[PDB]
Amino acid sequence: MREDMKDNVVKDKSLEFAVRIVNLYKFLVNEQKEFVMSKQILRSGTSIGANIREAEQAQSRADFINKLNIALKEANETEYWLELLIRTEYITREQYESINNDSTEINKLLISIIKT
Amino acid sequence: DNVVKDKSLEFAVRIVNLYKFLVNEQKEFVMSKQILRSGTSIGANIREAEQAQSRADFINKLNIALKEANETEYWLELLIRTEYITREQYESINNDSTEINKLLISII
Amino acid sequence: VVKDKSLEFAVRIVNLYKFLVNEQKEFVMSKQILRSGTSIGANIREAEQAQSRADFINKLNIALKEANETEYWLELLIRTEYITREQYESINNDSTEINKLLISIIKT
Amino acid sequence: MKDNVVKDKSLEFAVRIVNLYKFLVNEQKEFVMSKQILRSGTSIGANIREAEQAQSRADFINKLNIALKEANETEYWLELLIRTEYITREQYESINNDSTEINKLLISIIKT
Amino acid sequence: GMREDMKDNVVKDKSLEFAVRIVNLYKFLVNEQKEFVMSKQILRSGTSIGANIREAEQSRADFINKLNIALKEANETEYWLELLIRTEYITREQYESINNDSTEINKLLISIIK
Ligand SMILES: [Ca+2]
Ligand SMILES: [Ca+2]
Ligand SMILES: [Ca+2]
Ligand SMILES: [Cl-]
Ligand SMILES: [Cl-]
Repeated sequence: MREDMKDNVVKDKSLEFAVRIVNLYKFLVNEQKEFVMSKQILRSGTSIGANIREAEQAQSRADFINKLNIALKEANETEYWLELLIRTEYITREQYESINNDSTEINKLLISIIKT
Repeated sequence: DNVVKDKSLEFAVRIVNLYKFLVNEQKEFVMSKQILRSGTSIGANIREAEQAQSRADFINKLNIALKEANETEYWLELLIRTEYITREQYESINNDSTEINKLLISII
Repeated sequence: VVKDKSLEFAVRIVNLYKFLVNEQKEFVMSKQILRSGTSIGANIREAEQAQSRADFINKLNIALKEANETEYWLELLIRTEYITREQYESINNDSTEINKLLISIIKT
Repeated sequence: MKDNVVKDKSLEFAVRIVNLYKFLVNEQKEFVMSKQILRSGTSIGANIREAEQAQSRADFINKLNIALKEANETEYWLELLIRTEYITREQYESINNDSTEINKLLISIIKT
Repeated sequence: GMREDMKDNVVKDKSLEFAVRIVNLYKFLVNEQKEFVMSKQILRSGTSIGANIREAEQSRADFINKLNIALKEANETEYWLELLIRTEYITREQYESINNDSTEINKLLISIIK
């Protein structure tokens, strides 16, 4: 993808992802009656976009990169919770692959920006 | 200082009213609770700032208020993208949030 | 004196929490005030066990901070009709009594 | 022997606290003070365990001080529970006796 | 011992596997033993360990802080295991197996931190 766009695209992807994470939370709580892992991943999964939003408001490029690094942290924690959820049969392989692929797409873009 | 005190409490009230709409009418229970916390915590941190015993503490709490404001703005973006609120609701609340941000930044 | 008042106050906050959750279906501000309101007495107890005057005063200042936070939530709760004016004034009078007694210990 | 004694006593007290939690939730339908004392009451032993695994003296004393804080917090919730009549005077004295026994052991060790 | 530079890689892997075991212990406790208190607590502490280890992947200070949180949660988990064996909700076999896995994580974290 065009290098200039990477930040604008990762913002939009993170908002779409937050919405998917909200839906996953509802699924886990309402259908699977799972209250512990669900709360953890609701937080980490929606915090990716929140930190990207802080990054966009940075007063320095330093602060920008740092906020993106916190977004990356949150993406990685979310990936941990997703892996735990598939291994313990709270989500199907289809659910896992779909959501995890969106997560890892965000990882890739954040790393590019950070490393760019 | 008095002004952002009043405005942040008034803003907390509006967030509660938005929360009531979301739970009672839209039957939305996840994002509503998130914005309820972040949006009412802005005034909580401002009040803590008012009572601070040092300048660093004062600025530190006002910075936390600004972080809660940005979180609140984030949840509002998600609520309009997902069509749980109207553009009118979004603009009205965001106008009030912007006013508080400007005040905090001026003070900080 | 303030010790006993803070324990009685913690009981009122526990019962307010139960009212907010079970009757008003409110889970977020209720959680905040449960914490702040019961933390007052917990910190006053910690104060009594402090090994220095500085640590004694620090713990009482934290209790005072928690009292102030409590009062913010109470104000928001009456403004948003989760509690009556009568409930607010009763509970707030008790909370602010604790501010006064703490300040007298710390500063006089 | 205070080290081994406070370990044993804190584990027994933790079990008492789990049983108090069950009583409060199942019989008394009390979900708020119960949750708080479950945390504090079991945190005493948890912190004693961390103290035992401490790599330094500062870490050791820190963790025992946290245990003592958690013992004092447990006694605070116990006071709230007797005040609201969720436990009897006898129940209160019995559980409080065990908590204060731990307080004294912890202080003794910290002051060594 | 293993190479120092592999301890972080291994503790990451082991903590995920351990979180899986803890979830399975939770399911056993609630479904088979009808135990609802310690099970919920250990679920939280035991799954949190690997989450904090993942976070440490993203300052030396902050790195050490996160790993110390993971270590605290490992110890909390090990305390709940102690309570579970003391109260006879798990066998000595289950206790030793799960505890050994948990304490292998403690050892790796301590070494990485020091
Ligand atoms: Ca761009
Ligand atoms: Ca306006
Ligand atoms: Ca490595
Ligand atoms: Cl919902
Ligand atoms: Cl049970």
